[PDB]
Amino acid sequence: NAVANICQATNSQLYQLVEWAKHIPHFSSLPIEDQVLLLRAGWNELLIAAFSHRSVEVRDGIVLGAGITVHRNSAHQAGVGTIFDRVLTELVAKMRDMNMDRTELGSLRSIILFNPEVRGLKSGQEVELLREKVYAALEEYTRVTRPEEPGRFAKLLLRLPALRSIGLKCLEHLFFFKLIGDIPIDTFLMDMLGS
Amino acid sequence: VKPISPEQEELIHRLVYFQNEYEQPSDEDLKRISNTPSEGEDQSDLNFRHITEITILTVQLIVEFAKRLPGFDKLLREDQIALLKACSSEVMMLRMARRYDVGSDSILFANNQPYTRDSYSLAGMGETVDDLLRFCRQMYGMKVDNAEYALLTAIVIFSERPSLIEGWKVEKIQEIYLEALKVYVDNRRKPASGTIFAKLLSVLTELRTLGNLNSEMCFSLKLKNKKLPPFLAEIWDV
Ligand SMILES: CC(C)CC[C@@H](O)[C@](C)(O)[C@H]1CC[C@@]2(O)C3=CC(=O)[C@@H]4C[C@@H](O)[C@@H](O)C[C@]4(C)[C@H]3CC[C@]12C
Ligand SMILES: CCN1C(=O)C=CC1=O
Repeated sequence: NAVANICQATNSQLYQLVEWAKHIPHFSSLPIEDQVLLLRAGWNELLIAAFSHRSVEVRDGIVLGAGITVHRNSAHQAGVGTIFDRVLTELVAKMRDMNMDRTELGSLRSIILFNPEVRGLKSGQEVELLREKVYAALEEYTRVTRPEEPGRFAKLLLRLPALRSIGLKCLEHLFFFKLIGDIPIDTFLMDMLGS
Repeated sequence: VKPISPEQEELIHRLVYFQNEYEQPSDEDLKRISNTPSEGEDQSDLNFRHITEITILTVQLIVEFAKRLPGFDKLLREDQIALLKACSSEVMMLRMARRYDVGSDSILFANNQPYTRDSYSLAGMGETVDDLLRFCRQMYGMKVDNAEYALLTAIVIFSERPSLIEGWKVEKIQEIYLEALKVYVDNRRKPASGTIFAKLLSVLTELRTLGNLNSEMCFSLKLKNKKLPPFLAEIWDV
C-alpha cells in the first residue's frame, strides 16, 4: 500500500529471480554471457509468471511480495498498471482454474529461461538440449500426477504464448528502474550470477 | 503409441484439403497486380506494391481457410471477427514459412518471383525481414509437413485473444486440434516423436512476437512516407 514497501518488494523480486535462475540445474555451467542473454530475454515473462502464480490465493489482486498485494486502483503506482487486467484474466484465473502446482510453474519458467532462439548465444545447442529435457520431464510429470486429464501438458504449454504477449506490453525490463544505483542491468546480472 | 481416431483422420484430411485449396491467390488477381504499373515507378515502389497488394489476397485466403474450419461456425460473429483480426498476421507468418527456399535464402511468392532480404530492404521493409527469414529457417529446420502446418494454423486461429465473449468455447475447440496434432505427431514422426509436439507449440509463442513485429511496421512505413493499404491498416488496428 506504501511506495517504499512496494519498491522493496519488486527489488526483492529481481534478486529472487536471479537467485532462482542460478540454481536451475546446468544453467550456471553455461557461459556467463549466455546466462546474461537468456535472463535479459526472459526477464519479464519469468517475473510475471512467478507473481501470477503467487497471486492465485488472493482474489482480484497481484501479490508482489511479503504482505504486499496490489488491487487495480494501486496497480499503476506498483509498476504493473499496464498489464494488470490481462495478468488477472489470462494467467491468475487460469492458474487457479487448472490448479497449476509449483513443479509445473518451475517447468514452464525453465522452458522460458532455456530459449535457444535467443540471438547471440554461444552454447545454443546445449540450451536446446536442456529445454528438451524440461519438455520431456514436464510431460512425464503431468502424465503421472494427473492421468485423468490427457490434455494437461498442452494446456500448460498454452500459457507460454500468453506470457510472451503480456511481457511484450512492456517496453522495459520490469521493476529494474527502482534499483538504487546507476548500475546497468548487464552489470547487475554479471555480478549477481558470478560467485 | 496411441493411434489416430477415424474422426481425427477425417479432420486432418479436411484441414490438408482446405490448406491446399486456399494456398494461392487466383491467377486473375495476380495478373491484375502485375499489370498496373501506375506511372513510371522505380524498383522500390514496385516491390512495395507487390508485397502489400499480394498481402491483401493472402489475408483473404486466410479468412477463406478459417471460415471452413470445423467449429468456426459455432462462434458468435463478434468472436469470429475478433479471432481473425488477432491471428491473421501470425497465420500469415506460417504461410510465409511454407514458401521459404533454403538454397536462395528467400521467400518464393505466388507469382514465382523470389523475394530476398534485399527485395524487402528496397521495398522499405528492412527492419524486420531478418527476423522473418530467421523464423522461416527455424521452421524449415523442424521439417514441418502439411498436416502439421494445417493443424498449427487451426490452433493459432482458435487461440485465446483479448475481447472474446465466449472464450471457453474457443478453448474447447482448440483442445481438439491440439489433441489431433499430438496424435498425428506421435504416429507419423520417426523414429519416435521425442519433444517435437512441445517444440511445435513453441511456434505459437514465437508467433506472438512476430505478430507484434508486424504491427510494429506501419509506424515505420508512415515515417518513410509510405502507406499500408487501408484494408490491412483496419484489420491490424493500425
Ligand atoms: C505489412 C505487410 C504487407 C508485410 C507482411 C510481410 O512482411 C510478409 C509476411 O512478408 C508477406 C508479404 C508477401 C506475403 O504476403 C506473401 C506473398 C505471396 O505471394 C504468397 C501468397 C500466399 O500464397 C501465401 O500463402 C504465401 C505468400 C508467400 C505470402 C506470405 C506472407 C508474405 C510473404
Ligand atoms: C512503464 C509502463 N509499464 C507498466 O505499467 C507495466 C510495465 C511497463 O512497462
